[PDB]
Amino acid sequence: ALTNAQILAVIDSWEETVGQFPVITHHVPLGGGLQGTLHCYEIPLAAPYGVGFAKNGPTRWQYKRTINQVVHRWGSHTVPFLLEPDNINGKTCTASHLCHNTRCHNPLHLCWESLDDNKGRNWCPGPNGGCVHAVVCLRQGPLYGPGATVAGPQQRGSHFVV
Amino acid sequence: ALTNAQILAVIDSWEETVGQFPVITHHVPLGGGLQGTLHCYEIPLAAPYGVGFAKNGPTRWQYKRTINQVVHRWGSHTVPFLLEPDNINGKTCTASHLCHNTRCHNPLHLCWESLDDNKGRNWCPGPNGGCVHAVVCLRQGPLYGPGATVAGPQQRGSHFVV
DNA sequence: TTGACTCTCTTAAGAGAGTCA
DNA sequence: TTGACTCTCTTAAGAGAGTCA
Ligand SMILES: [Mg+2]
Ligand SMILES: [Mg+2]
Ligand SMILES: [Zn+2]
Ligand SMILES: [Zn+2]
Ligand SMILES: [Zn+2]
Ligand SMILES: [Zn+2]
Repeated sequence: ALTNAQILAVIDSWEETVGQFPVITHHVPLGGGLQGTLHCYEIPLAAPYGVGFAKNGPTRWQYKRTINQVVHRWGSHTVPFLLEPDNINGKTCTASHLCHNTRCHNPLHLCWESLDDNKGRNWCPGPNGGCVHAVVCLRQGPLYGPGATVAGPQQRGSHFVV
Repeated sequence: ALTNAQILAVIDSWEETVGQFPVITHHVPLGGGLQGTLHCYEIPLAAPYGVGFAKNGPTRWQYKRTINQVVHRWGSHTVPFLLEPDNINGKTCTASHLCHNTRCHNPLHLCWESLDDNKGRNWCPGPNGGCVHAVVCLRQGPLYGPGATVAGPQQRGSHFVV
């Protein structure tokens, strides 16, 4: 098995490579009518992506390193968390984009949490709008707001009570 | 079926049948430390479910009627909305449980909205905790809260900024 | 050892359609 | 005509693994 030192070396090589990705400045809602700035380190749209990186899906990538003749591969956003527990409350941990920018690989924009916690950030009011996430959101979720509901609750007769 | 009269007759038959489902009282968090009460009309756990109803999945049902000598079938929660647009901004409209109780078929607990709007209600703070849904939530979402994040954003080196 | 592709899978909110009796 | 089953699919947040040179 890879040793702690070998895992640290994987994380360090990943950081070195991602740190050279184009850094894109994005202005983002924080909640409470305030605007902030996030700096995303974006993997390229097409090959080559960077040493060790390859695309396995439209917005999915993997990082690969060969150590002592054995090929090891990880989801491209999971690398910062290789020294962390991989499950919690019986749920698999997932890499969760605090910046909501799938191509971004900035580890300061990622956290490691259940898929439900991950998804829920899409609707968070944001760090200046009432976020209650213990690991705080960096921005208001892109789907926060009144929504676009086409039809609300309704009955034609009198068979029901709320 | 095709005619407005036929569609109204389908909605009316559905309401009459669902109106005879057992009414189960559920006390629910509203947000803001307040509690409310919902009356869910719950489809049975096993056959028979009611005239026109059959289970297509562990928590999935369909309603069917024979009109013009042909079988017409719908997802069991979609029937209240047969006269509504079936899409919004190019996204499919879905039946969305305001009570977060799949077996419930009370139309006073359903709305018709995109899957994203639907999902997002799982994390809403609720009608007394800051819900901003234009079609208001009936309760705080079951997944609202601080989450259980295992690891937050972090870097080993000095290549990244927020 | 490395790059650039290929494929299918998970989850939990939701769907459509076919086989028998 | 009605009932009770069977199967696979959609979405958008996420995954693992194979092939070839
Ligand atoms: Mg996410
Ligand atoms: Mg729902
Ligand atoms: Zn980012
Ligand atoms: Zn948050
Ligand atoms: Zn209900
Ligand atoms: Zn709400």
